[PDB]
Amino acid sequence: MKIFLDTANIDEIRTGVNWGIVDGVTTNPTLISKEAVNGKKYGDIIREILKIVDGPVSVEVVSTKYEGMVEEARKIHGLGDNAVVAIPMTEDGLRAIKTLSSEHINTNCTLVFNPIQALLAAKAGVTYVSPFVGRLDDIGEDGMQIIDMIRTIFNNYIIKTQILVASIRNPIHVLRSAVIGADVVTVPFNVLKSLMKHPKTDEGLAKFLEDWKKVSPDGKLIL
Amino acid sequence: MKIFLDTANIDEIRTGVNWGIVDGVTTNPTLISKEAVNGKKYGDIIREILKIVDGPVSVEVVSTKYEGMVEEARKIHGLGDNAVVAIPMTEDGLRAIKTLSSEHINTNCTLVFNPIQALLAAKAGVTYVSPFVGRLDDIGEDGMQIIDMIRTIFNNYIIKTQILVASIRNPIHVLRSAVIGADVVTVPFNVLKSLMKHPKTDEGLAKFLEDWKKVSPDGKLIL
Amino acid sequence: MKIFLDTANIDEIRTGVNWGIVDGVTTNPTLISKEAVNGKKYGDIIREILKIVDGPVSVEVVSTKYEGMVEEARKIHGLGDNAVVAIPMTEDGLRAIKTLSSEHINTNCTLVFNPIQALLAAKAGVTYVSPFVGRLDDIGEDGMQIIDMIRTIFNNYIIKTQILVASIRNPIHVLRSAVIGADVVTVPFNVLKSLMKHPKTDEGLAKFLEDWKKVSPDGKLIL
Amino acid sequence: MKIFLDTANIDEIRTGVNWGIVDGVTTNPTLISKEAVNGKKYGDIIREILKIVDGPVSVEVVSTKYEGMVEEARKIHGLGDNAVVAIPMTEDGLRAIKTLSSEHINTNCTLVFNPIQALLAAKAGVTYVSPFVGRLDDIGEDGMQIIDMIRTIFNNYIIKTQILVASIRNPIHVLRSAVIGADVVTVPFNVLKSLMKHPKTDEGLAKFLEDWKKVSPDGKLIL
Amino acid sequence: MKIFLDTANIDEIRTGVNWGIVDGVTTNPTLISKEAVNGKKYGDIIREILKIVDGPVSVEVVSTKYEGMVEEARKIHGLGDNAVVAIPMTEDGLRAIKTLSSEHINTNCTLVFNPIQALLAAKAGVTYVSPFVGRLDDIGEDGMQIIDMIRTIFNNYIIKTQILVASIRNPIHVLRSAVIGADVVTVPFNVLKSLMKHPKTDEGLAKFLEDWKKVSPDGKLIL
Amino acid sequence: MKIFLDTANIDEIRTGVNWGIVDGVTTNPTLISKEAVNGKKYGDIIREILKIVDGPVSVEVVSTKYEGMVEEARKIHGLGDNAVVAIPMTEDGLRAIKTLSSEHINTNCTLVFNPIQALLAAKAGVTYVSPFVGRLDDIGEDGMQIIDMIRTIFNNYIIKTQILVASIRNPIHVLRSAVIGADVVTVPFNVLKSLMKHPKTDEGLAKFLEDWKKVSPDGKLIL
Amino acid sequence: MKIFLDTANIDEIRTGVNWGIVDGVTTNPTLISKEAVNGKKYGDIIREILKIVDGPVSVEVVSTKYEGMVEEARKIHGLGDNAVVAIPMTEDGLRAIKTLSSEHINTNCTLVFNPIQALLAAKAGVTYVSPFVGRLDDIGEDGMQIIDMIRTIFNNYIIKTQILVASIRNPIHVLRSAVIGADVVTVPFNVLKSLMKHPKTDEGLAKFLEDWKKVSPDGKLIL
Amino acid sequence: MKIFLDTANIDEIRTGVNWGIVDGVTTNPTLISKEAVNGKKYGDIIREILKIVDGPVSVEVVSTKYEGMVEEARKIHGLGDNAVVAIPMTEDGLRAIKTLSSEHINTNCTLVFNPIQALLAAKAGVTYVSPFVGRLDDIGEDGMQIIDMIRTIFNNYIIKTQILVASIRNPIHVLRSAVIGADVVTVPFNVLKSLMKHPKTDEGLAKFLEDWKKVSPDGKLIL
Amino acid sequence: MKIFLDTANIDEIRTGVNWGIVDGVTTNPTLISKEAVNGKKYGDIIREILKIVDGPVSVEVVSTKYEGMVEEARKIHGLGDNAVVAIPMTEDGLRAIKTLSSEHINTNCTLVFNPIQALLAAKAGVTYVSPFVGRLDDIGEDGMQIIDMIRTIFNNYIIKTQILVASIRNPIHVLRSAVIGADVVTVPFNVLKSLMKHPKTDEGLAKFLEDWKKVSPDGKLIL
Repeated sequence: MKIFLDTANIDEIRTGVNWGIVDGVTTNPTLISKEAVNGKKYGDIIREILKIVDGPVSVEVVSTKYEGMVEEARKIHGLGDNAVVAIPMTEDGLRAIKTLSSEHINTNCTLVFNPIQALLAAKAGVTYVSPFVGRLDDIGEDGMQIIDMIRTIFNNYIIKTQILVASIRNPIHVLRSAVIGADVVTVPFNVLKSLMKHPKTDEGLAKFLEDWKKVSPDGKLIL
Repeated sequence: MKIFLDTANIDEIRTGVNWGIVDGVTTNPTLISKEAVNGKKYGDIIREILKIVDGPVSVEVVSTKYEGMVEEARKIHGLGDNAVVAIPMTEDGLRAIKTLSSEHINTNCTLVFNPIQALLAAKAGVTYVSPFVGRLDDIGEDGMQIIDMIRTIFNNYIIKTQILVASIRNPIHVLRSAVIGADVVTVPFNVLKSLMKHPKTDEGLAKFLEDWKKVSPDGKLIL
Repeated sequence: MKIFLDTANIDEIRTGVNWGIVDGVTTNPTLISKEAVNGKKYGDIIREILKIVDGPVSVEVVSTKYEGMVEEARKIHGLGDNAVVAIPMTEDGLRAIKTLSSEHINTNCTLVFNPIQALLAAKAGVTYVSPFVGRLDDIGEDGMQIIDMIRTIFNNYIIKTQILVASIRNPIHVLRSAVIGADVVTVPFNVLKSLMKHPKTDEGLAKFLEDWKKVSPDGKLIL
Repeated sequence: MKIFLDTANIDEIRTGVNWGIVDGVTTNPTLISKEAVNGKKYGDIIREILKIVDGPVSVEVVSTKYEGMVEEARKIHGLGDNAVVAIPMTEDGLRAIKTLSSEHINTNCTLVFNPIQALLAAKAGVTYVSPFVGRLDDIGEDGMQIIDMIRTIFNNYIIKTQILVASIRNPIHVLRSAVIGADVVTVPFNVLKSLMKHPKTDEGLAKFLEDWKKVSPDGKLIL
Repeated sequence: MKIFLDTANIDEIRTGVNWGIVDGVTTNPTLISKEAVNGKKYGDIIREILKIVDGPVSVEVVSTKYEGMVEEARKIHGLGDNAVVAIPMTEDGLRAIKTLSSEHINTNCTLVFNPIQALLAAKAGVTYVSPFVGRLDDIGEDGMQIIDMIRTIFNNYIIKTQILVASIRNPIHVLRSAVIGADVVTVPFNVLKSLMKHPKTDEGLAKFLEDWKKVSPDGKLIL
Repeated sequence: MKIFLDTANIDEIRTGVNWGIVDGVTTNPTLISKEAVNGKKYGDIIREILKIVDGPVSVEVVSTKYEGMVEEARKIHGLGDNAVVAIPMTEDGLRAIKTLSSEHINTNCTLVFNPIQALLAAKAGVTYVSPFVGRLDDIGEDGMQIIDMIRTIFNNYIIKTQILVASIRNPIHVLRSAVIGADVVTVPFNVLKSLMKHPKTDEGLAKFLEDWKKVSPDGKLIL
Repeated sequence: MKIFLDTANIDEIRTGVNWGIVDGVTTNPTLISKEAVNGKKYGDIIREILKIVDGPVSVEVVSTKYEGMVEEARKIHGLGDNAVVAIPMTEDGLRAIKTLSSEHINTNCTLVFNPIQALLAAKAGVTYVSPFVGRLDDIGEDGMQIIDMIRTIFNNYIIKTQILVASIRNPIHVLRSAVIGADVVTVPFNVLKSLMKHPKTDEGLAKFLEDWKKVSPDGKLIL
Repeated sequence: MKIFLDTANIDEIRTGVNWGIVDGVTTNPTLISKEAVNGKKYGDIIREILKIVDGPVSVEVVSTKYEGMVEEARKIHGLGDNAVVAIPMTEDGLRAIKTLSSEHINTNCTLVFNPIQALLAAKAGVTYVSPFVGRLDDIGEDGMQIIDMIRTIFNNYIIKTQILVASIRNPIHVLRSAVIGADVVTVPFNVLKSLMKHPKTDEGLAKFLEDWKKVSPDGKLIL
Repeated sequence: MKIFLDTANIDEIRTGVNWGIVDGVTTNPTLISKEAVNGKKYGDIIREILKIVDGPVSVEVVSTKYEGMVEEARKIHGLGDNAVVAIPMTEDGLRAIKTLSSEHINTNCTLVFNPIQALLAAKAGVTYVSPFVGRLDDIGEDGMQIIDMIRTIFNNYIIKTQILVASIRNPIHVLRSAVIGADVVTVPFNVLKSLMKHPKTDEGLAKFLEDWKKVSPDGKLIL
């Protein structure tokens, strides 16, 4: 499972990228809008992310119309080989995805909320489909179930579209995604850092440190 | 499923290896601290285990910082081709693992307590991930469930990182590990011994031997 | 699933073999003791079974010590290519199996009562492992569960050791072994006989014969 | 799944075969004896069926002894390439099947009532095994469960013997057989007749016809 | 679970009732038509069954119109307190059932083929609902599933309408009905007889009787 | 399970009410708006339905504000004892429901789309909660699952609020509701009439009719 | 769960009763024939068992005809209040049970091999029904499944007939009966003995005694 | 299931209470510290909450020592009858709870992270136990599983301690709590507000409004 | 579920009892023998425990014979009302329990290793039955499964004997016991100590304290 950062915050991304545990980044108009304030240009935001992120960087078109989506997609594409064009799950989006796929421009179909939408996006030739599990959670349905079904459907049809779990709110979304076998999760920074942590890890380390001192007071390992 | 001995006790290791049932050893700073007494130096203990054990011998770094970890890892690695560098599940540890994995130094990510930690370790290129099941048990969480999920996650993504079940407390951790399909269990000596024993084996053998004496007074099998 | 006869009774063996439904034989010191009475020598009994039987014939060592097991194993092995050396699940047994396996001597680890013992035997390189299901039944534990677990464990690690279900008491052990997918069942002769039988088979055959008499008074099929 | 007709009634066979949904025929002494009346000879009935039916035609020996079974089997075999010799599940039958199998004579082990009998028949090399589900139903045991277990057993050991579900009484035996994955069902003609039928098919067809008349009073499709 | 005989055949009814295993009878226009031959009047047949059978005797109205149904139902009801008026699952039938239920005339809603039909019948106040399982089987639908769902639905709402499984074709319909907890099964005579039989009962009794003769030559039990 | 008609069409309601199978009616602004065209006043629509429907008639307030809801609810209430006030699942709705409940005015909380909303409505003291399963189906989630969960939640807390399955589109919604144990379903007229129908009922009746004629050519039942 | 001894061996019975773990005895004509040898009369054996045993003692009629069964039943009944009349599952047996039940004579319907037979026996008013699980095992059918089904059926209809599991061959029949919730198991003496035993019980007791000797050299507990 | 607000924010509480969907409030030292700023005193915040909330209001002791806990507990208790004393899951806490329970002071054992802790709190007589599900989620374990286990455990032992699911992060914690049957959830305000919301509710409401406009231009309901 | 301390260590018992989480104590000859050293007498240890512990205190007889067991049991009983006599699962033990039970002496059947032994003990009237789960774990069998089955068996027959899970090795035995619904667990002190603890409790408490200091530097709660 690939792990992306779901943010437009350059500091978070750079931190996560430095940790070596971020395989890519997904942004979205809202996320970018958070960072493009007080002088910051979304243009520079996107470019910087493209630059410092080795892996796929998803940037969403803003046009709701086919032609505008495809044009914006091409612009996004031209920004860097790692750019992935996020296209919303709409009639025009599916058209755009099919066209972009034919142009070998990587696509991420976003705002997916059920498995059939996911299937449609896959059938359009989308590289990634991004179901928003947290937003399903928000409305009283367990979002992860949609990921499970999409996984099954995609397995059924040997679909190559990657399932990119988005709207991840907590590490259990992440755990469940992994157990289900989703291809990618994209996670907010606060979730990302929580992923490495466990109080028994901290406790274990402290005890290891403590006992090592009995062997070597300076706490070094000389071999 | 491979079976390692989780000890720094040379006699236990020597005994288990002489049984031919020990596929490797895992040490940790605490286990080493138990043996590094009465003048025994940890450097000798480690080198001696490395000598006795054909298979992987996991030796944990003591540094908590990336640079110290890779420096220690390289020194550990220099002790013998069978050395595996145990690195804790920490941000620095993941960075160290990634670095070491590229240097083709075998690693074992230790102090793993949930499946996502294990996944992150695997994604850093770790050779083994060591979830500490007994320590989860200690806190009222069935540790084996984490192994099951890791197995599933690792199977989902054809992850080649080996699941090395650690903090093994009893033969059912071992049984469950095997049924789950964990790659390795590492077990304290008291556990290792227990694994081959069963009262019905003892009873059965005694009966066989008694019955044999009815047909061969000396208890011999002449063929 | 192979069906062995678990007996040293030559008549049973010759009969079973002649029925064509017996793929091998397991003996053990008790079974042999039953036959080696009134002047009958165990050595002749063993040799005769090796003769009558084309399939594997398991003969158990009696030594409890590694050196004696291996010496007796080689003598057993030397009696015929179909000889399989049964080695009890003990520390020395595992060592013996490892050695014998390296000498390409087929082995059968017997007196196995749980799946981890079976795993240890497989790990030592044993050709067959023989869990004793009836004896578990005897102590209020459903022995077949252990076969199920061993099957799973073996499947998990692509273990080629054959599961040879022993201490078979009834046709349901056999049925369940088959459904589980045990490699072999070794059954006493009375169980073997019962396997072919069913009241509806008898009834149906009688009815067929009766109906046929309406069309062929002398009960022949002339074509 | 193949569908055989379980009858010796020539008219039923001709009818079934003309429908094109009959893949073969199974007879048995009772079925044949029912047709071989008022002068009609069983030799003629058998030959006629073999002539009519392109696919396998199962004809059961009547001898209960190995020699007679094998002799009759060879006569049956010589009647046509599609003749399959039905042999009852008995000790002699298993012997006969083993011999016939080595002679590349297709066999069908009949009067099988549990999965272990089926396994024995497979082990004898039988081409088909015929568990009688309706006769189990008759005695208050869900006959199809036996098919399920046989399928599982056969799957376990990659057994090539075809499961030929016999004593089929109703289309649910047929449905369940298909869902289980039995290789063949053999069905009485009245069951065969029902399999193509469904009231909603009838209703849908009539509706289609009625609606079509709105655009083509003469009910034709001119293209 | 009650057991009714599903026949208009006085001899079968007389025989079953003499066995003391028949708790009632269901007739239907067809079953009655089978018996209303050679001058036998349906009125006699019905009255005779009513006379022989202590328990409920279900007699179906022939009218398809509400008024005719209630008129016939009242006449049926007048034939004896044990008469149950069978009314088909139709709009008029439901109206008739509701009316009759208020007049405290027992009713049996027949030709029920799905659980919602059964529910509607129950809601009309019907005493029994008779799903025709064999007729579902006939069309490639496991009829017993409908019984299971009706049982569940009826349990959900504490419905006192009795589930009367009809179109019973075999002893497994009966077995499954009992396991599901259907209130009543109505069975053709051939089925009723079969229900008490089992080859192991026959075999067991024969053996008992043979063994008894060893201790009591005359086969008597003198106490 | 109660069955309501989900319509404002007086003809449908009168037809269903005449069938005797309609326990109540739910209307909604849309449904009423369909009928209140070409002169028809919604006022008369509602009154007529109240009049001809013996059971609960749900009429939805139109105000989105608490006070208006409560006022409209009281008006609706005053229209007849069988009037039930439908209140949408909103903040004001819950307030209105709690107030109306305190006033012993029956309430139906509508536009419920998950189980927690249902729980909230129940906690407000609502008489019925109406999850709209078809509308969930419309958006690619199986609406019946929400009914299942609500049933479980309500069972958990011995909640007396009736689950009123609405947005019913087909008889399987109805079947599943019944199997789940929903208290009520409200169904469109086309669904309602389909509930009584089954082709095997029609076929069975025709056959019964046909065979009865063999007993009585005039097709009468004279008793 | 009651535990009966399935034997006519007085010594076994007296021993079992003295252990206090035997709640009754079932005999059958075979078991009695085993004891009624060398001058021992069945009548004395039966009377003696009735004496030794406080619980129910089942004695089987030998007549196969209703009148003889009932006559023998009354004689059996007349021997003591704890006498239970075993009646085979046959047509005449059911009639006999019905009659005897009406005469408040406790009955045990034996030679039951499927759940519908058991149901029929219960319906006739039988006190116990005795399904023979080992004999089903004998014919390749898991006999315990029949007990499970009977338990369910009996539970469904609140049947008070006690399920008396007979033909018990091993402690797993007993375990499974207990887990299923059979009312009674009747077990041969050798099974009875085995039920109390477990190697870990012996081991634990030996260890306790050994440890206690450290604190009380003469192994007494003096308080 | 009761729904509490997990906050010390008076405005949120007032808002939630005004919505009439808040059954109680839980505070904790952190939540109050958030509000007790800019001159605001924790004493006033607490008192204000108690006055505004009819339901239980949980206020946590700060002492870590038994005596400090019971003294603070009694002070908290004295503040109002609806005050519930929150006591952390510690040895001192259990002691305090037992004392407080005996003094009939309602208690809420907080910082519970596994089911056995919850059981210990229940056994101390705690009124509520508060497992922190989100904080388990935070560390990669599905916190709701703990609730499920506690529910089972409490059900097993008819424990009257209410399960108060805390650390609620999303509506799915809430949904799952209700399905499990937790007695209470305490939710942050943003979760509380989300619970009533669903896009289809909004859509449906808008559509109803729109359609009602067709029949009543002014959008009124006149009756 | 009650929680007993499985020890004869007075200091552990005092400590556990002072925590208020110890409901009783189980001793056994090994445990007692461990304490009864360096002059300390077992009579004194036993008496001291009985004095210290308010709840049941289990003390095991050492006699292996009925008379000795009963004699010792009565001495144990006379030591205090809370004394429970532990009796091993043996033939004599069952006899002793039956006698002691009739004398209203509370008993604990120990060294139980399967569910049927447990059932026998219950049938003897034992107050508690103590299956030893850790010792089953020791021999590669999941000990808790025995508890699950015993619970089921006991539930089936409404058995009042308390399931006292012994040989508890870890908190998961405890957790599983609680989830299964065992009446009692008896745990070694080190397990007892762990049950109250969780790292997140510690972490949460520290955080609560830290945050509280923001509103109360002295860390007090003045109300």
